[PDB]
Amino acid sequence: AFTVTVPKDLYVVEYGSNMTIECKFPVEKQLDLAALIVYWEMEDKNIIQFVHGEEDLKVQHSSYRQRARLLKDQLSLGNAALQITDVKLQDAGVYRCMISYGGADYKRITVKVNAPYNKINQRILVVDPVTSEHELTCQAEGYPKAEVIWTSSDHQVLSGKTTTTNSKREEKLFNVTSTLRINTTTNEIFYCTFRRLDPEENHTAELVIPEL
Amino acid sequence: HMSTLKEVQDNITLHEQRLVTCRKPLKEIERAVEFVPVPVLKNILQRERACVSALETKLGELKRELADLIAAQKLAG
Repeated sequence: AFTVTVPKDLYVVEYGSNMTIECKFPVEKQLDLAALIVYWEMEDKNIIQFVHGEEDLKVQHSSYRQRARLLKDQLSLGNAALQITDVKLQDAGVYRCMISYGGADYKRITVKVNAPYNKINQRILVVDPVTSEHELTCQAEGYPKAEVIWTSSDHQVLSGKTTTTNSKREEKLFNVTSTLRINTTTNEIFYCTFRRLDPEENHTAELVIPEL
Repeated sequence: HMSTLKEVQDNITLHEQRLVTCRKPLKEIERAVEFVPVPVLKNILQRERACVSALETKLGELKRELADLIAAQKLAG
């Protein structure tokens, strides 16, 4: 008869990314759009209500207007693909999909959102061109809190200061900023590592001293 | 006088034509699907009840007008 298949019960998603969680169901040659109902939901928030070949917007929860969308073209392949744009921490939880086509069935999907320190912004300035002292800076946004380990091109630890605040563009993301002020010359390579826990993630940017 | 009654009477029929169109979305699902998911059912009846109570309020204020106009043409004649 009718069964709903989940290719993967768990989706691990990175922050600020797209996501396409998929629910499958049997289809025969063509589709009967009239007899199909697709419904997505998470924590009893209505996300998708697809009836009679068109999504029912009036029911869709407000916090998903313009970020949730079902892909019609996939339905002809027996795939109810829910797509969310710019994934946030608030999108983590348990998602339910309920499909009605002839018979019916529902399935659950879990979503966990990484908040990694992928994007690292670096700035190199010249404190005193006489002593050739520079000011190296690294900053990134992630969760949970992280520390910065300044290592040379010779894999040796240098000391810096780490200021750790909360994000403004987003809610609880920690903004970690570290600064190096070391006398150095042109073409010298340095590294700033972003070590955070839960789980152990190391992310390192490379800063090369320019000339003049 | 008689055209004023005629303008309200075919405005109450329109609204009774609007009341029937409010349970319409559900009947067009029972026509097409054979198993209605509970959350999709649970929400539709709430919209179908949000309208019907609202449309039944309107009929009270229209069926009251005709009685007023009927009373007016009893004081006159």
